[PDB]
Amino acid sequence: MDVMNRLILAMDLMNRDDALRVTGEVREYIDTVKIGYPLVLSEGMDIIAEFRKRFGCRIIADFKVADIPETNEKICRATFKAGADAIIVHGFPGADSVRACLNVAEEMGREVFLLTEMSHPGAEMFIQGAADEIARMGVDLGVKNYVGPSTRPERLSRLREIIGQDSFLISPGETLRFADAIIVGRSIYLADNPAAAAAGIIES
Amino acid sequence: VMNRLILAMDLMNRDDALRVTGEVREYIDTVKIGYPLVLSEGMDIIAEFRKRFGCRIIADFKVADIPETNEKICRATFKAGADAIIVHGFPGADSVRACLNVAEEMGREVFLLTEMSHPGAEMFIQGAADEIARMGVDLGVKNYVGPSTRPERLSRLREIIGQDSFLISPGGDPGETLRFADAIIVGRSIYLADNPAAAAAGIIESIKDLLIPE
Ligand SMILES: Nc1ccn([C@@H]2O[C@H](COP(=O)(O)O)[C@@H](O)[C@H]2O)c(=O)n1
Ligand SMILES: Nc1ccn([C@@H]2O[C@H](COP(=O)(O)O)[C@@H](O)[C@H]2O)c(=O)n1
Repeated sequence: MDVMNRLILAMDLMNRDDALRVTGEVREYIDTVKIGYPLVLSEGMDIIAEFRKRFGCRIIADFKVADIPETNEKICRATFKAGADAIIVHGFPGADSVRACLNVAEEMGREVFLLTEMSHPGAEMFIQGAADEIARMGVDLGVKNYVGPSTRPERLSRLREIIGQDSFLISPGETLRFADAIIVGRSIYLADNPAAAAAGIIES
Repeated sequence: VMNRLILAMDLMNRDDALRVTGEVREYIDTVKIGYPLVLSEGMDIIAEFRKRFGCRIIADFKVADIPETNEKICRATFKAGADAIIVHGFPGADSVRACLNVAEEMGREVFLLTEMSHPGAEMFIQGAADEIARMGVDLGVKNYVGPSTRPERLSRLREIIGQDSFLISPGGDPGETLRFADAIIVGRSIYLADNPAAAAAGIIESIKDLLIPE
């Protein structure tokens, strides 16, 4: 439950070469990488084992699983079989959909992160209003890992009060007052010098 | 579209999926595929369905990310050959619009998922269903995918989206479903049948007897 330097690289690139280049350059500073469907749909799910075998990265699949229970189970099993250490799941489809993911994780010895809220434009339409109930639902389903919205620390304070001191929270300095790790993408992966960018961030 | 019947190819092994789809091709030309098959076999399987059978493919990916990422998922998906992609409306208007913009650029289609009917859907989705469908109408969404249960829910959805929108829904069927949906989605009853082709052929006959206007 410990992320190296409390810094997670959000690898949102879709090209294998740039993805691997950047990951290899920041491995002396970061050991946890979050990847999404753009990369895996473009390069194949086998890229996950590549990240792990090549660099020893812990991999969080940010797939925002949001289907019915039976399908969620299949997606999680396929993702864990490919090597993901954790998978991010939506809470809006309800408790049984989340439970299906948690069960595959228990069975396979992996982890599920519950997405409690989103902060992009439009998230205020339906997600914002359900966020507190979704976080509380997570606590009651035994969820121990949460992903918070890209927002000001004040709001993470509220989420932290709901999930408790023992849960693990990750979110896109002040943020680290409430989150266990911060997620950084572009400022690192588009940098001409990814290593220097990561090293600078860790300076805090 | 062909025969108002869409095949839900939910099997995870490449062999059976390709086999079954090929056997029913005479009656069905539109197939819906989800993440399990794609993540296990690769996105290349989409081009395979299209190149080999001339199938129209609907990627049931229920896209639910932020606008920028939704754009990339859609682009990756249409590039692989999908004719349309299913997108969640709960994340909001901007996330749905990002998908519509990529579909517009590439000449493809977006299907908005407005509600679900599985256990737990009542916690947050059910209460937002009508508002999400109306959001779709406001965004100019023209294709919708309905829930799997309760035809009383289809009549409501049809009422909100209007007669000019296209609606596909899982399954007194097929008659019951086609009273509101333009096409029915059928999976197990076809792909688990001993003679898939026979199952599809049968279903198509029933639909023929309905004499559905427009
Ligand atoms: N509006 C936004 C933008 C980005 N993010 C998250 O932050 C991560 C990294 O973002 P950056 O590339 O902008 O640093 C993304 O992968 C995404 O999960 C978010 O949660 N909301
Ligand atoms: N419980 C279920 C079962 C199936 N379905 C939908 O109906 C499609 C085909 O279902 P059948 O196999 O039951 O005909 C599935 O691919 C899925 O999208 C659902 O929404 N809820």
